[PDB]
Amino acid sequence: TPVTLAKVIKVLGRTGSRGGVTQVRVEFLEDTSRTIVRNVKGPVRENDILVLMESEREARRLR
Amino acid sequence: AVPSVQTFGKKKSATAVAHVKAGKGLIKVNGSPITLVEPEILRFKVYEPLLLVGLDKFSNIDIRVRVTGGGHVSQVYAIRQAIAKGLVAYHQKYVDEQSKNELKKAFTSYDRTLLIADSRRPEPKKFGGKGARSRFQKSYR
Amino acid sequence: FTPVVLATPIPEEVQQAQTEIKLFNKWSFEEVEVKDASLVDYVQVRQPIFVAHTAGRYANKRFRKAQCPIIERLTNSLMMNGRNNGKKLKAVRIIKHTLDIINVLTDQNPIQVVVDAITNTGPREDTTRVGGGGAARRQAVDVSPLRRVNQAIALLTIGAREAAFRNIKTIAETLAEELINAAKGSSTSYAIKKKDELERVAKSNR
Amino acid sequence: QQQQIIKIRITLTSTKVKQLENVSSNIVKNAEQHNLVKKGPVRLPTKVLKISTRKTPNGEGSKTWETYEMRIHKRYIDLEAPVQIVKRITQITIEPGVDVEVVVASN
Amino acid sequence: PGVSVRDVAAQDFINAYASFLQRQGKLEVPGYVDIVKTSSGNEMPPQDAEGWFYKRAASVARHIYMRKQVGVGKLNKLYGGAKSRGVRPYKHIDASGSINRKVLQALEKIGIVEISPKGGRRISENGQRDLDRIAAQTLEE
Amino acid sequence: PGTIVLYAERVQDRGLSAVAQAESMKFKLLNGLAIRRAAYGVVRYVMESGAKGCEVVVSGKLRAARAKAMKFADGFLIHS
Amino acid sequence: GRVRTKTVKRASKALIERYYPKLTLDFQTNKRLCDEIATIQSKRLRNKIAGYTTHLMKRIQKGPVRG
Amino acid sequence: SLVVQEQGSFQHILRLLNTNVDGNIKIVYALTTIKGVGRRYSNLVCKKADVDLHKRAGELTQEELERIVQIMQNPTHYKIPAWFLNRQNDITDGKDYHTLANNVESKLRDDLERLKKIRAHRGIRHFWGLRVRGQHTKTTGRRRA
Amino acid sequence: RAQHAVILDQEKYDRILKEVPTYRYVSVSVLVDRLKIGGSLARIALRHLEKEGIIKPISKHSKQAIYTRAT
RNA sequence: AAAAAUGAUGAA
RNA sequence: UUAAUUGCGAUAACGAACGAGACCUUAACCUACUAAAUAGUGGUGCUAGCAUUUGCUGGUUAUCCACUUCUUAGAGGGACUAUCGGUUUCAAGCCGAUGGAAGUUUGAGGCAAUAACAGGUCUGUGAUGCCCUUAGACGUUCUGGGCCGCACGCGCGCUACACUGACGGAGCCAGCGAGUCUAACCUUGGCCGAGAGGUCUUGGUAAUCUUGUGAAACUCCGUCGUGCUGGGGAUAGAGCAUUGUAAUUAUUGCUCUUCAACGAGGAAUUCCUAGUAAGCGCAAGUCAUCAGCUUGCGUUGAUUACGUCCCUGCCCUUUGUACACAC
Repeated sequence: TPVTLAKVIKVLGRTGSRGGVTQVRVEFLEDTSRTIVRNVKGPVRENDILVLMESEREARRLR
Repeated sequence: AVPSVQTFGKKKSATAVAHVKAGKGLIKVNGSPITLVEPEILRFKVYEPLLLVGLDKFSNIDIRVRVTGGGHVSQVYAIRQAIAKGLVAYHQKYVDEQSKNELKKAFTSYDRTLLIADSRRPEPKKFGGKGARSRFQKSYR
Repeated sequence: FTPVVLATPIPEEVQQAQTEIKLFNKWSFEEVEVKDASLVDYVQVRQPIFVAHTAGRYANKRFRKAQCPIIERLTNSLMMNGRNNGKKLKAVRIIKHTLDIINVLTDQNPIQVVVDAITNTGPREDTTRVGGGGAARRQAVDVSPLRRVNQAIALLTIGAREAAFRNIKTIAETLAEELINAAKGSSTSYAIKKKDELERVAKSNR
Repeated sequence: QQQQIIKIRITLTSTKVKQLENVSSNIVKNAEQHNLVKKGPVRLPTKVLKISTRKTPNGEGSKTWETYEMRIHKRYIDLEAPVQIVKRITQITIEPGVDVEVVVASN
Repeated sequence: PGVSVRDVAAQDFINAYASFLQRQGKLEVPGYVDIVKTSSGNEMPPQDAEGWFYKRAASVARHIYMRKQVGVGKLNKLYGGAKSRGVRPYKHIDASGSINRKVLQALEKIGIVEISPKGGRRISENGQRDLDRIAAQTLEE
Repeated sequence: PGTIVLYAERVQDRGLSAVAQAESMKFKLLNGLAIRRAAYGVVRYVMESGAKGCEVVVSGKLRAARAKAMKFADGFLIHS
Repeated sequence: GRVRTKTVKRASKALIERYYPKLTLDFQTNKRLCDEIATIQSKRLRNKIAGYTTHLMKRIQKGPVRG
Repeated sequence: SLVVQEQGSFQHILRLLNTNVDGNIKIVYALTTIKGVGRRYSNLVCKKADVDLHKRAGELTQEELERIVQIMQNPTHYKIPAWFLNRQNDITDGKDYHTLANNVESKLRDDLERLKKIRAHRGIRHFWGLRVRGQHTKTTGRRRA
Repeated sequence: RAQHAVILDQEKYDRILKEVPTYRYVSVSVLVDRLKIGGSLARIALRHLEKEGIIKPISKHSKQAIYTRAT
């Protein structure tokens, strides 16, 4: 089943030339010890749950 | 003589004045029953102060509301605030404030503007556009 | 329940509304639940309202609109053509009619059907423009839950409005068919096919 | 002849709140200091006279607009008193910028 | 109990009092009905060709009952709407005065309104009598 | 006749009246006095009269065909 | 932003250097005292001066303040 | 509700004043196909011919259709206000006329030719094809005027 | 260019009295697109059927009528 | 690490 | 760090000034003061109407007695980011919650430095230098015409492309104004008229009357039924009125008739972050008449984002310069 639930534990900052994307760190729900960094489109909070279609790509374009 | 209070509710520029007093259960708005308040899609807005706390504590009072100013929606909101605040004032003046606080918690938990008037006010229009913020269309060639 | 005898007569349908707060005195918010985790506490169906009209202040804080009732947010996005700005009375009438039509067409809770449509029509992945070069590019990113519910509501109402334009069908009927198709996944609904299109572009630009 | 009634009304119009309230207070205190039963100074709604005009004398530049306004404050005091003291209150409680006109009525 | 024409819905009362006048057939319609379009701001005559004058008479009677006294100019402003001015923006336009004046005269003939020395036409003894009985009938239909 | 009456009153602190200072300096310039001498005399008189600040601006073709502004100030002035 | 200007800062400093024993930690009575111990042209400026005086008094309670 | 089950006597598009009147549009708005009758004129003609307004033109019988034609062709003797007409107090005989289907363009040509023959300014402007009612011609009316 | 029956003959009427009792949701646009009839006949047909009681109303409104099957 | 040329004479 | 040359501070500078802020106006709170027939409310208070256990009303300081919740306006109060928690290297501050009418500088404005621009205005001025003209006048008046002319290009706009609608009936609610005897201004009411209008009176120099400006979007019920169709109302014909000395090159209004393009608009490009955008009308300016314009006012009231420096630009610092008319 290609749906991964990950919870935002930290908001890193804004990315994108126009600032539209947000760096976040999320930990997986199935195992609470595997954290990854993702790029998110809209407004995000800590503890927000994201849906990861794919769950291996590290986020590029950092600051 | 008869126990009574007078309150008011206020939306943008509408003002409703409610006379609440020891009575029978009469609820009137501009001399007409609250069941005929318009619009009917918003009639439950003025039903809310009754249903949240229950009619068993409206069954011994009569309220008469006179609303002026504003528009059709603002007058409905003014009416509901006037009714809720009239109930609160009557329970303040002739019943215990344990009951008053029960009423206030019920109202403020359901909706804040039942007791406190919305503080949003119109922004004056400025020269150079149709509104407070919007400007006339600007051309360069 | 021993209706109260009262000098201003209240009809029994309004008397029964004392028991619990009921949307249009027809549809209950109790047992309605978001069946898509990550969208709980962004689809707010926990505090009941009698009607999808309240003059609430959800614009003065960043995330304040997440507590706005989801039926009211759906109503608010119906007030959108330029000729329909304002007209919340019209939008609320449309919402009431489409909820009735949903309950007649499918014997489920209309609020639950709306919630399922919103949870099913929010894109999980999207793309953003990147590259100050000559040829720009799209880079895949993920979508926040608030943006997911925002864009789900936008797609549902935009598809209903575009399908109601210039045809015999009423806007309430078209919105009912849109919500009913989206609540199960049909790919005949504008919102579902736009969500799949965005997710497929995001995968292609991954 | 024996302390006749008049039902007099004094009205006060000005563009200066301080001096207007000064003369109004002088009239009022004269009423109390002649132990006179009255209807206190009723203050009318303020009249804001607006003139909105372009700032430029020609028609060049950004289209900027000024709004000037006069402000008219009016009060009236109802009284009933003998002639010998209504006249002295006519000849006193006056100063520039406040105009006073006095009307006999039955109100 | 106590019934006045404020406990009944506006349109309900209007349609019932209009049907009453339709059965009674005493209003003495002016004669130029079905050629006029009821307002300079209107585009078409009333669609209910055989009952629009009775609808108007019922509306005017209820309006007079609600207010103290009302004249022809106020009926013209009340029933006037906005006028489509082609490629110009809309504006409010007063309704046709002859129709309202003859409605008022017809109600004077049937004894519903009188001369109201302070104003225009006001409600009568018998006007209150019949409008209140018909309102009671509409409530306990 | 008999309902209009005029009195003339002497102005205390003449050095604090901008109208009177501007009229006096106008007459000084009309008598052929130099702009700097006149402007500084006005500023000195105003400051000796007790003013917190004073300012004199002279604008126009002061010297040549091309116009310019000369500005003479003393003390402190507020603007807003 | 809510940064106090040098007018408020210096007035509060002078008030504390003159009237520390009279001043307290409560804004209401500090506001009341500012009218008698100083002449402030506006009520808004007096409120700002009193609230920065009480903020500095709260700072002084938990150790000394430079200046 | 006027639920009707009428037998196979329905008539489609029909000819009044050598004009093609449709038989599927309601009588009032179907008559407006004829040049010289508008929505007001059609409403008044139908309501003075005493036909049911909630009827399609196709189920009107021929005798009430001819009553409609007579009322339209000679309106002034059917209690019509006359201020309701198309050509009142004309320049030739001073009679109150209502110009109809094929006569509208011919009477328009008559007015045009009268103005052009007398060489009035409005007729000259018509001869040029420009606007005649005093409108500005600098910017608008370019693609055809 | 849609063609809709503006006059009701026997076949269309019997098709109404048979198909309409089956429809679970019934309205003006439903009759107009599933029976090839104008909105005016659609409104008349809804008003006709309600009086006998083979469709019943949930919500009667101008510009939107809500009917279901009788039971 | 995409592309981006030019701007008449005199003139406190 | 702040919106801020706003502060904490650092310090060959010390102490100051302008600007910012402070200030003023306006909007929101006050069941606390002082009142009010030019604002209201109550009194089986007076009188009278309708319907029957009493509700809705009509006249009420000029037919009375009380009161100030609503309205008004003087004096004041109120917020100071208050309290609590977190965070910064203490600090300046910042974030969140609570309480509160109000917690973006509470919202919006007014005012606003130095130095400039060959920016606009000589067509506002009996502000004005110089030049020109000055009786066949470029002075000042009268009549008529023009400024509006039409192969075409551009800017601001109005009306639309419809069913989230058009039309009909009914419902039925604002705020900001303005108004005449130095004369014909705002006009209720009655009568006539299909309308536009006419006519007899009336009130108002105005919280008093127009006016509750019964505005329009809007709501309900009905007709229409996806058809350039009852969408849209351009163009044109005929007639009736009003303003004015004069309406033709249609002043405008009204009635009937004709019923064009337009089915949402290429490249492009504007404005906007909450009672805001947008929809909707109203008053004032202009004004004899003419508002598709503007200045304000209220009615209905979203979506989206609380960010960035990609584009267009702004501020400060460092740096390079063959620029200084300043890329």
